[PDB]
Amino acid sequence: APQQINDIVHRTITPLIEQQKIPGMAVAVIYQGKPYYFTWGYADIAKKQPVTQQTLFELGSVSKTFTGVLGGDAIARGEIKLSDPTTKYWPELTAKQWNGITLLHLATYTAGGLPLQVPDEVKSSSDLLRFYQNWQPAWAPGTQRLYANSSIGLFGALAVKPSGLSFEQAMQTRVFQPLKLNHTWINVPPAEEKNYAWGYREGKAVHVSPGALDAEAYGVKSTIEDMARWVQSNLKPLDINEKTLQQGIQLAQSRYWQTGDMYQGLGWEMLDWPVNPDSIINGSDNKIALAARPVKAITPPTPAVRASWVHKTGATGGFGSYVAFIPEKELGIVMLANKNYPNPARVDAAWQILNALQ
Ligand SMILES: Cn1cnnc1Sc1ccccc1NS(=O)(=O)c1cccc(Cl)c1O
Repeated sequence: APQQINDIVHRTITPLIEQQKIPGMAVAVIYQGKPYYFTWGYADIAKKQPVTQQTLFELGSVSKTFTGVLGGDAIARGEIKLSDPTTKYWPELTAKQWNGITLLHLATYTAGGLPLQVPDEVKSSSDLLRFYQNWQPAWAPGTQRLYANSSIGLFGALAVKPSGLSFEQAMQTRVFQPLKLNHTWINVPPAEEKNYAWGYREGKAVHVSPGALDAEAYGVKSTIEDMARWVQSNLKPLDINEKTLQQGIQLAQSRYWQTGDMYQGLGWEMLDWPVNPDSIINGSDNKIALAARPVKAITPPTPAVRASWVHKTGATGGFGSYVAFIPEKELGIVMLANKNYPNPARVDAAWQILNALQ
């Protein structure tokens, strides 16, 4: 690790860990295409297990970038189209409010007010059908963005239906395996449980619990090394040998909607680089990121812009993650922590690091 990288990373992350009381953290910087790794603290405070480059963290909503790319791969395979009605893949969805709601709307949170969470009362699949049938939009499709697991989660589930594969099976065979993400899991296998960090919420060790559409919206667990490889793959999609996957990655970074200075991709969110750091820092506060905001359609979508800050924040009850990269600079960062700490602290740290290296 070049001393410049070592210095900027430690000078930024050390105070962050102290200020936020983060039990364990892993960081990867991608600089001129090569990864550099940093670890601090504890994956398991009780058993005194350190964070290592093999520790698994819950990605929370960074999982949506995998769902977005898997959907993009399905488009590239010709199995689905973003301009297809939701009811083409779920014929049982007969309620008339679904007329005009497309897979694009589901993938980009623009269906008209689908809620942030699937109600915990929904367990069975007939519960899920009932929930979506009875849901009443607040807005017409394609007019307002409201960040929602019930939106992109349904997209992920529907996008794999023509393949006949389960969501987890599709993700493993079409995304994880081709990219050699061999320590990235929807369900952590017994063989890897020793590497699975505990999350910490108010001092209690916690793991994410099962829920409806959890795999599609917030269910991936990964190591810092696999996540660095995920960033490298999205920084340089053309190096990828599987044709539909290379195409799907590009599709997930296309710009479909604009609100303020942010653009909505499939999972990924993008801003023009150079960014105003106060825009992404304040913009990452959940108060703005989770608010209902009017969108302007980008007709047709802009293909992946190299001069972009591309990023996604993620959280679970016990974890906080952040990924960001700049394709034009060959530059990227991954931050994984086993405490959910405020988003603006994440983006501030990441911008301080990448700004110093560009
Ligand atoms: C649903 N559920 C049940 N058990 N665990 C979960 S996930 C979870 C739990 C607690 C906080 C955040 C999440 N993740 S989230 O809903 O996707 C999300 C919302 C808003 C912002 C982000 Cl950055 C984000 O990740």
